[PDB]
Amino acid sequence: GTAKGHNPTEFPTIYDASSAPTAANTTVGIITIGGVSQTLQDLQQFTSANGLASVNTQTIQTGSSNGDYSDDQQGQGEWDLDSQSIVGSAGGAVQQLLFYMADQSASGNTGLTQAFNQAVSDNVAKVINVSLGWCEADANADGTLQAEDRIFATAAAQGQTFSVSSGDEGVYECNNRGYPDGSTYSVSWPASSPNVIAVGGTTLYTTSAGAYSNETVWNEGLDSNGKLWATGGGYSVYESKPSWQSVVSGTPGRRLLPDISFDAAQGTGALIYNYGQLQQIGGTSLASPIFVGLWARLQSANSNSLGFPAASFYSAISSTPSLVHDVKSGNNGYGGYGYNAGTGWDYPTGWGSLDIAKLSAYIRSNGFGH
Ligand SMILES: [Ca+2]
Ligand SMILES: [Cl-]
Repeated sequence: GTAKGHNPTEFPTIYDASSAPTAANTTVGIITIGGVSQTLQDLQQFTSANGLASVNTQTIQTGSSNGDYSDDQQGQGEWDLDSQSIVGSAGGAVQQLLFYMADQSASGNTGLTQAFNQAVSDNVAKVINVSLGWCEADANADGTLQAEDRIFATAAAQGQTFSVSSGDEGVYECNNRGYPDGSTYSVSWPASSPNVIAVGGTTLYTTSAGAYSNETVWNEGLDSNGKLWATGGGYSVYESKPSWQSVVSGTPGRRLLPDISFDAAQGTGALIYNYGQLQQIGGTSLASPIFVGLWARLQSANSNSLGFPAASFYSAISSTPSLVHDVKSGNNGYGGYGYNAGTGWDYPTGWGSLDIAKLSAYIRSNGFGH
């Protein structure tokens, strides 16, 4: 196995989804901050270059009609990562891609809150990507956490799956977003919500023939500014443990995250068109859209009838280890600190990555979600 970048259209063979239906019958949302005008040009470049049918898109202003929905330039690369990775992982088709755009001039943190709220109120997208996060203690301090958890709770109850990147700062989410802080560990919001699927990050190795080879923890160390780049994982200090996580014994009475993980290392990342230029990009901002595309295709295969799947993942994977690639090697800290991967569920990677063929067979036999 070796480390290299990957076209998004490769993610179905990597994660054993290529024999499954595509997401042609499922609508997918993406939460953005601001507009997506360049992103939509980049998406056209992507589908056209890959010879795929064009994607039906819609953009939704989720705040004031007088709000600021201008493009955030750096943001376009994130919405590019999300949209191209979703469509590739989905098998090259989604029913529609909805961009739920946060108002950049909204008061306090309410821009993003209103974007989550519109996706849930509309209840048109079955699966929604959130490649955004921040220190959960900061979200809690001004009441954002409480307000947004109510929204995600409504989403889960009505059968929508929010997928949220676990973070890119390893265990050091609340230390100025990623500077090593020794033994002080923290987690990201909204990944820490029990009402979303939290998606962590791996280093993906493939064979020369493109077969899955192995995954380790995503941890690419410090950048030139001294910031750690690694998969978020740990437990919430606020959120109680949901019933289904009781199967992970020896953990606190808190929401443990991530649930599952996919490719995140930049060194093994996705090739993404950004302002017209192909770039190799990682993060748990990649891992979450991979999951969203795979999950959307499982929804299509099941007439969009799968409910919020967290409890089903925990019962199925704990009893059926063949459903996942169990990550065993690496850590999500620095300097000897952080959590270590190991057998079964771990704090850097949760259960690991899904084998979609085996998961699809399991669902055909047993159903999924609640
Ligand atoms: Ca593991
Ligand atoms: Cl429960």
